[PDB]
Amino acid sequence: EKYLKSVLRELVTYLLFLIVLCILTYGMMSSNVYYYTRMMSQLFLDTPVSKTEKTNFKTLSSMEDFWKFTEGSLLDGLYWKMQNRSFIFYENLLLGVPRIRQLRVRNGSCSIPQDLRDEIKECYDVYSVSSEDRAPFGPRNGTAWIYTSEKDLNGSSHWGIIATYSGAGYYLDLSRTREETAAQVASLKKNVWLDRGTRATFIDFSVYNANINLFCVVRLLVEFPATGGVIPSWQFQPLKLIRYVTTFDFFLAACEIIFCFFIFYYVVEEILEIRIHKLHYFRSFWNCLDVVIVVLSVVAIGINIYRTSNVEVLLQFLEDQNTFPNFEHLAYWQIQFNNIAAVTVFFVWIKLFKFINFNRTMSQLSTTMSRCAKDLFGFAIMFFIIFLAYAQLAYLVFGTQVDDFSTFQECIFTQFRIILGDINFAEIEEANRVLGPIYFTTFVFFMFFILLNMFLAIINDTYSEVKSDLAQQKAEMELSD
Amino acid sequence: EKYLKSVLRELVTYLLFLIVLCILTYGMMSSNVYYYTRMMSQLFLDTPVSKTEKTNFKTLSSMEDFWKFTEGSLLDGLYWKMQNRSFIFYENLLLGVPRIRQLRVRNGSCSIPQDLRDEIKECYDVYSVSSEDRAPFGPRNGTAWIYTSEKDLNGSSHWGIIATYSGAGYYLDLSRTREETAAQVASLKKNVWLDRGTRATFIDFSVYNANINLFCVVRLLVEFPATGGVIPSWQFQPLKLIRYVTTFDFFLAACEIIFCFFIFYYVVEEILEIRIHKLHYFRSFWNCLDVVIVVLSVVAIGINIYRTSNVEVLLQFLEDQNTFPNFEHLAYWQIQFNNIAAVTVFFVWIKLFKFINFNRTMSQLSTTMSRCAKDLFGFAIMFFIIFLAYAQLAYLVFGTQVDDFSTFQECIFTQFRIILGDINFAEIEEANRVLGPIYFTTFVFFMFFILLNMFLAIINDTYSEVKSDLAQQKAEMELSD
Amino acid sequence: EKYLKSVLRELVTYLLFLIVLCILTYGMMSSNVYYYTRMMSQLFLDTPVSKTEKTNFKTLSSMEDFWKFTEGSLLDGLYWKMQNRSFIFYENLLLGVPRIRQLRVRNGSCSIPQDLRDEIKECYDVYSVSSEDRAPFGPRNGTAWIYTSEKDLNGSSHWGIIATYSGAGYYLDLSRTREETAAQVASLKKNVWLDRGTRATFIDFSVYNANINLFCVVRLLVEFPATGGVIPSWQFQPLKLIRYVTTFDFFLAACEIIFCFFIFYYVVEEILEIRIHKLHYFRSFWNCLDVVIVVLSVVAIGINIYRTSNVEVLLQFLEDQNTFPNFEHLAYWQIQFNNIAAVTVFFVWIKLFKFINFNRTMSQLSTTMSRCAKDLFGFAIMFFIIFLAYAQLAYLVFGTQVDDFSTFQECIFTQFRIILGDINFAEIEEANRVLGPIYFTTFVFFMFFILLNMFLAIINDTYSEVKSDLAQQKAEMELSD
Amino acid sequence: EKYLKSVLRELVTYLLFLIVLCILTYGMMSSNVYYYTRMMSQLFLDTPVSKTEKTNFKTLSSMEDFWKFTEGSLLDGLYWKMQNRSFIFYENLLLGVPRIRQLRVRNGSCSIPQDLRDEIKECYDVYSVSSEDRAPFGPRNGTAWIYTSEKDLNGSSHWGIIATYSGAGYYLDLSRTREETAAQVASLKKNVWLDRGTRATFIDFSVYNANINLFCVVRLLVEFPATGGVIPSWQFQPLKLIRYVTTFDFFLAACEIIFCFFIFYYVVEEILEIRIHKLHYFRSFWNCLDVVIVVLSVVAIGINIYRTSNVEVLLQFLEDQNTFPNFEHLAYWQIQFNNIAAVTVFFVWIKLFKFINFNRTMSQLSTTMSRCAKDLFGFAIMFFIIFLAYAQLAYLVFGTQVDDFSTFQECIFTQFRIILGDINFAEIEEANRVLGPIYFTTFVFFMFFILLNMFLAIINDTYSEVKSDLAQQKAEMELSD
Ligand SMILES: *[C@@H]1O[C@H](CO)[C@@H](O)[C@H](O)[C@H]1NC(C)=O
Ligand SMILES: *[C@@H]1O[C@H](CO)[C@@H](O)[C@H](O)[C@H]1NC(C)=O
Ligand SMILES: *[C@@H]1O[C@H](CO)[C@@H](O)[C@H](O)[C@H]1NC(C)=O
Ligand SMILES: *[C@@H]1O[C@H](CO)[C@@H](O)[C@H](O)[C@H]1NC(C)=O
Ligand SMILES: *[C@@H]1O[C@H](CO)[C@@H](O)[C@H](O)[C@H]1NC(C)=O
Ligand SMILES: *[C@@H]1O[C@H](CO)[C@@H](O)[C@H](O)[C@H]1NC(C)=O
Ligand SMILES: *[C@@H]1O[C@H](CO)[C@@H](O)[C@H](O)[C@H]1NC(C)=O
Ligand SMILES: *[C@@H]1O[C@H](CO)[C@@H](O)[C@H](O)[C@H]1NC(C)=O
Ligand SMILES: [Ca+2]
Repeated sequence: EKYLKSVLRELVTYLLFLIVLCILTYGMMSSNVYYYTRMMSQLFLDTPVSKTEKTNFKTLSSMEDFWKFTEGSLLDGLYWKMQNRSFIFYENLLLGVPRIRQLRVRNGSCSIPQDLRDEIKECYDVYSVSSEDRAPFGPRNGTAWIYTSEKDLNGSSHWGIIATYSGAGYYLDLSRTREETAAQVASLKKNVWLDRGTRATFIDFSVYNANINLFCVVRLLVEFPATGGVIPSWQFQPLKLIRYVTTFDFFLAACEIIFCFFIFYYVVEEILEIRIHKLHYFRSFWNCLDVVIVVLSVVAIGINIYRTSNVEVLLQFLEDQNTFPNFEHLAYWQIQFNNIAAVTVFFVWIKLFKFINFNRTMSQLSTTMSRCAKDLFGFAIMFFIIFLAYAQLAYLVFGTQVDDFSTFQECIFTQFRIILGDINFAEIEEANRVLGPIYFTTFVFFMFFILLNMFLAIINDTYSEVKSDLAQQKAEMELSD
Repeated sequence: EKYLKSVLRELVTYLLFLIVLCILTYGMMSSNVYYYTRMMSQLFLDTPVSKTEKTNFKTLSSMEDFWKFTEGSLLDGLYWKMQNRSFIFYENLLLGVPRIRQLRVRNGSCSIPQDLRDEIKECYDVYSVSSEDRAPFGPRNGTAWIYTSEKDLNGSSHWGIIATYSGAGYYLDLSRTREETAAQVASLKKNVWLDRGTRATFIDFSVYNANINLFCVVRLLVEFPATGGVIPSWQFQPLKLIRYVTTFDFFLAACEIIFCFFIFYYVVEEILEIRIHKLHYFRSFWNCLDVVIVVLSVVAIGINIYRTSNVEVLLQFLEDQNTFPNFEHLAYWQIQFNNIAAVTVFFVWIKLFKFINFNRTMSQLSTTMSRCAKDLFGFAIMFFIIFLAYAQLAYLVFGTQVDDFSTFQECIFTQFRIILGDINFAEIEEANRVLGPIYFTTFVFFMFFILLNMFLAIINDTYSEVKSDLAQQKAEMELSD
Repeated sequence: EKYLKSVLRELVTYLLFLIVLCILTYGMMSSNVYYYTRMMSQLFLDTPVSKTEKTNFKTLSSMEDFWKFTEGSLLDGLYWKMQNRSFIFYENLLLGVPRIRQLRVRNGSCSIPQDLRDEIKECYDVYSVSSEDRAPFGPRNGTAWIYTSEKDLNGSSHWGIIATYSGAGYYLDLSRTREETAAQVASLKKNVWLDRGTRATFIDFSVYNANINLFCVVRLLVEFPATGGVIPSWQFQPLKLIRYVTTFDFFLAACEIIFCFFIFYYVVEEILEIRIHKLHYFRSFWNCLDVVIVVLSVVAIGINIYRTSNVEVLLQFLEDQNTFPNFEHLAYWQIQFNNIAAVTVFFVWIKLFKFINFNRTMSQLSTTMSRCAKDLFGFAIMFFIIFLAYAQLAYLVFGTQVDDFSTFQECIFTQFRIILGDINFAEIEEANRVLGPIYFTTFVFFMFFILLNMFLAIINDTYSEVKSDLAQQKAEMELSD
Repeated sequence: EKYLKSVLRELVTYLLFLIVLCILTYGMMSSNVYYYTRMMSQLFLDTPVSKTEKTNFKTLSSMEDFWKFTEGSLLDGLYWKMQNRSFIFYENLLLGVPRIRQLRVRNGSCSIPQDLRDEIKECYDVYSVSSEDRAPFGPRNGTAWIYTSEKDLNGSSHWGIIATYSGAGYYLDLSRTREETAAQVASLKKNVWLDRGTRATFIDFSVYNANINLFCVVRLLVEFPATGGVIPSWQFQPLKLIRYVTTFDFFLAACEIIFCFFIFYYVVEEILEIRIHKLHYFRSFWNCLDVVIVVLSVVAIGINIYRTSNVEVLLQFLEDQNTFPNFEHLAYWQIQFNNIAAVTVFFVWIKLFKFINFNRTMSQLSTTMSRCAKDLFGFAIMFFIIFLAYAQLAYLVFGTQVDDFSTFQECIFTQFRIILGDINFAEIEEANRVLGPIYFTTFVFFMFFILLNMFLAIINDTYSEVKSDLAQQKAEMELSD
């Protein structure tokens, strides 16, 4: 009668905590941010490069296509001549200027083998910090032709497709009108700004939508591999820097204050329960889950105080509309805060299973799932050993031919897709006509037919044992009377 | 011997009821209505906008594409010059005129934040009834430039993609020939009829096929979001307003009279069974299903009497062939009647399980499925809590990047597709390269490998218990003799 | 010791029967007939209609596209001017001429409703034999403008997409060169040969490949619905009429004689076993399967004697190379013989399970699968009632919008694909935004989560009962000694 | 206490063996070889053939498209004019010249049937060694018009799509510049080099990337079937011939020496264990797996010594840069070595299950999987008989229409895809509208609903029996005390 009142107290606390958190994650995701990013993407990615071409930005193939993109579709997308400054789609203001930036490697950064020194003169290693070019090159008479260090253009290390590109390099800020920017890009193409030593080219800009009040930090990364070619990549990230403007935003700030108070409450409660039991605490499952929730929530509050709410670059940009707004770090911490927020909300919803042990069937199901975690963990070890064995088989066979097996983690995720049934078997069968079939049939027969059913066998036998033990307990208590 | 005759009586009633209902749902769905809507769709949606373009109506991107559509493909589709008035595909008569209609919002309907009042002048809020513009604008000298209320153009609230658009706005009826309509559309484009304040544009028309006798109420909705862009949408809805023309339609009207008599019979029978048992009635499953069937059938008869069979607008249109036929409400109640009819037919076919308890194995299967509904309901609660937890995780992570996770219900239905195996993992892995993988692998491992098999464990143990209890009952009755 | 010798006798008979049959079905399917049909298909279907168009034959939309096809891509495909008569791909001889044929309906074959008699003048019913036009029309001065009955052009009823088109109609044989055929097709287009009354247009021709010795009977059917539009369809069917040419074909004819002797043997054996047991014969499973095999094999021998080996039209064609070879019936009986042959081979391979009851585990598995057929049949009845209930729900909801739910059998097969995981959920969710989701989630939850696992529960309990009964039998026989 | 030290000894040996092997298979697969092959593929395959065409190399249709490819896209891809010799993508050196090669068949190599000898003059059999043309033809004044035997151009038998093409034929080495090569190809097209007798055309070349130090042996095979048409095929194979250049490659050679020492150790250990037990050795499972690993590793060491490390053709090429480097055999043994390496790594990871029998639950799972292999083998026999029966049904029905059922093994792998849920049901349903549906529904109902669940039933009953036998053993040992 007192434990039920305790569960009532920590339930009427927790449901208010969950309502506050699902209000915050209704205020974060504004209702149609998706259409903003898909209109920006279908403007800059999906449009054809020129009238005489059919390549997108998504399917670039060589470096001349990249010059046609920077001269053509990018300048038709950035500079909408208003029916001054350009409003993209006649709504989205282009903040300041876009910035193009290059990352180079040194000549002779690798090593040509001995018998081929007569033919091939120059080599260029795969991109690294040790291989990076610091020398000025070309006409040397501008910022685009002189190296600039990472701590002098306020950048950060971007994690691209095939490397981790640093924030330094050879930046050139563009201009406010289409004619000045086209003249600067033609001056870069004429003096050869992208040669054999280029390994990455960033195009950074930032737009602002005043209708729904969202920034958008576009980053278009083109990676030139050492193998020759072009790997395009993009990143559209909707910031929200100016909070206080609407009544609902004051409501969200009040819910932020209330959320900080709730996390203070739960941290103090878990410390008071850890002051009693020294280590009779992590031996349960719900106290460890409360540890995970309060650690992720303290990290979320630390990100939202120390990093995201630090709009020095916004007010510093709003003193002159002719520079480049450094919205890189705000977008990076917005991504980190979205990941921490989503994982915190997921474990808060998982925490609800302390409070639906109300019925007898719910107790049977919870006891069943708690008595099979040991044996499912052991079979998860065996299953993942055989699964990573097939993943390394597939990476050694198909790692040079198939997109779905290009890196090792992509081999793992391709095998989860093959288990579910999302196959592109045509490229596997034309990549290797012998082990393609043998890999595929043995992976279907020894996972989806045999090893998949073993998790299910463990769950069957555990559930039958739990139901029979409870029924036999009650039958013994009835035949003892 | 009397209960078997009672089951025989309520079986020879019910099978005639099912034959009447499957005759009605053979007369409703005429055999090839689908090709009529796909030829109308491949005329108006899938055709390229002009000769120099490759955009459809399905893939519009900006507002100039919409003007090229209204000037180009729409007028090549509506006005087939007959080898007067235009027969679409030389079969389908274009009833009257098409109507284009605009929904606007007021200038300054939102609020520009403080530090950006110097740069950005005007804002336009997301569409609502409070934000809607009522002021006349432009040249103000026609119906296209003056607001018209919802109750004065006989419209209704359309439920579009991103809002619930009202029926009011700035309508312009077009004309009978291609030249007059092209002149009116050029007069709209020249005087700027779609500006920054437009939030929706409807294009409504209605065709009639006299060969198979079906109307078709085309509604082409273009939504201009507050973010800038174009979301196209369409709705093709085959009415059938003139019933009595063929012998089979007199047969269908006779089956409608017979169906109303059967529903009178079943309602009186359920009231006579509810007059005996006051509440020893909903404690079963088949009486509650009869309640659901007679409620849905009374609602279907009410829709077919009070709403769908109300062709005042048809006979009112047939006094002058130069106006716009308001076929909005007939199409809306035809959609409602199709949903009620389909759900009524589904629960009538589910009702058949009163009458296939004839064999002993059928009794074993029915007792098995009736003894596991409690435990499958409890595990459905636990499964749906973990499932909605993953859906909110996916909505917070991918809700700004991926089409399949744009809204919350689309996150739920995308997760059902991931469980079945209909994945587009490329866009998930390029949206977020860390939690894309972690979300996907933990959702596969903790649903398709573990929580999916628990429903199956419940069904295994319940079926084994039921078969063993019946076999042990008969063995005890054999060893008692 | 005598039953084992009997099984040895009927095993060394049967394995020779299976080797003969898998030699016949290695001789029937020649090793690369597929590339012959895909080169004919990618010549006539996948090529663009003209240089200024992008439509295939597969994606025709209107009647002017069909005239551009008959004037353009068909005459560039049929008449390869040899580097006389035309060798398609410089290998495949075009036998004789192609024949184009039209099927019409009468004016006023339906009924215009009362209030619309002032506007719409003429109607044309959906195609049937009662609706068919017999009147001569147009200039009336040729075979293309005069009706010809089915028994006077040797045709047969084609089973198209939306009707069952008869063999009669308005045929026009084309000519041997491209210029004469283009002149005849231009004379058809100028005098308007396809008007509002056309319901089907066949294009029949036949090519012969002398390298691998195969005929190919191309039939291109364009169906013009009553709704207006074009439904294209095709049929490529590789005959083989001249048998005796290679040594392997004499070997195949010897295997045909040996197969007729084996079927004589099995029919006499089953009659001798039915003369003993009057009805203690169909009470087993393998005697009924032998009945199915000998009935299908007698039907296969009857088709191969009375119908397929009847090359009167081939030798009758080889007296003049300027007519049309009636290869319709030979292609139809070749399709029927391929279906009978494939089903006979499937049940012959199923018959092999009389002879792998050799081990004790094989006896356990066979007894298990024979003791669960009754209960799986009962649950197959319940499962198919709920499955057809969902299929009729989906046909009433989506039967006017979605290709995958166009007809009722396509609804059934689309639901099997949804169970496996081959979904196009985008068109379902844009067809109906309320019952699309509700139908999809309830079909996943009440099939793939609940009713799918019940077959598995039946198989689990039956296998556990069979293994425990055999183990308990041997334990009782060991504890009785 | 001594067996645990023995397991410790053969575990600290084996984990070092696994670390050495996963270092070798990190050095083999360089981190981004995939982007090198996809840039070569998107240069030579995915580019359009000319400016006025839309065909790739992947979708060739006839022989004039192949001449437009050899004159157009191939010469725009091979000969990048450097901003001498051509650097492809300004990085990849084109080694020497490309070689085009033709395989022909004789006139009259087949047999025209009797009644058609008047019409068709010449036939050409399907390609074989007996059918191959050895006669000189055309102008006869060069290497392109005179037969050259397989042992005089150092080729080997290529295993193409529809045949096994020999290494001989009519080769023509091209030249170093685009003008000379275009002149030679125009001289081949003008004098008709590809006629009716051509059955295959190889285009072989080899590029070298000095940045990441990889060769790439491009082979473009176009197969002209006897049916007329073009089947394109390609093969991109990244060699690595010059080993010693980097510090990591010296580390890899040291790991190769260490791997040869480990395989010497394991072979001597297995021979010492086979000298004790004569045949009490293959009766276990881990000794047979060690046999498989040491046989595959001795074969891998034999391939890497006797075949792959035999760079006579490289140093022989580096004496003159104007010939053709025979990199055929090095690419073939690199493919064989990748397959042997991947399968050896897979069975090494499978060998790890000797050493995770540490816990009691792991012992339960291993005993469970070892007691069900007999019954899963018996049901795998029954399942594969029914599965190959359906595969032969599908090959006889769909083997002339559908790509996914073209050959018999493709029917098997298409059925595994149908079981997982990767269906293209549209082409099956338009190939055969009766047995397409009946085959598909009976294959879903009698595999995914019934026979799939029987493996699972075997695993359920075996796991329940094993857990109950161990629990009953411990309960009997507790009730015996
Ligand atoms: C590149 O480096 C090579 C040697 O490392 C040198 O011979 C060559 O002149 C250099 N070229 C340029 C453009 O720096
Ligand atoms: C120096 O910079 C100017 C831009 O102001 C540019 O036009 C010029 O080309 C540069 N000098 C050389 C030698 O390229
Ligand atoms: C729009 O509103 C702003 C302030 O709300 C005003 O300054 C501006 O003049 C208005 N423009 C138009 C075109 O109404
Ligand atoms: C007034 O309406 C007419 C249409 O009759 C239109 O042509 C004209 O442009 C309108 N007036 C102005 C000032 O736009
Ligand atoms: C078609 O039939 C209608 C009435 O059935 C008639 O008035 C009309 O003249 C006919 N037209 C032709 C072309 O036969
Ligand atoms: C009569 O047939 C000829 C073909 O020989 C055709 O050219 C002509 O057009 C036909 N007559 C009429 C009046 O169309
Ligand atoms: C091909 O062979 C046939 C008979 O086999 C012969 O009549 C014909 O002249 C030959 N043609 C050529 C070009 O060799
Ligand atoms: C002989 O070879 C030359 C190439 O040097 C070629 O141009 C010529 O066409 C050949 N002779 C004949 C008769 O084709
Ligand atoms: Ca699946």
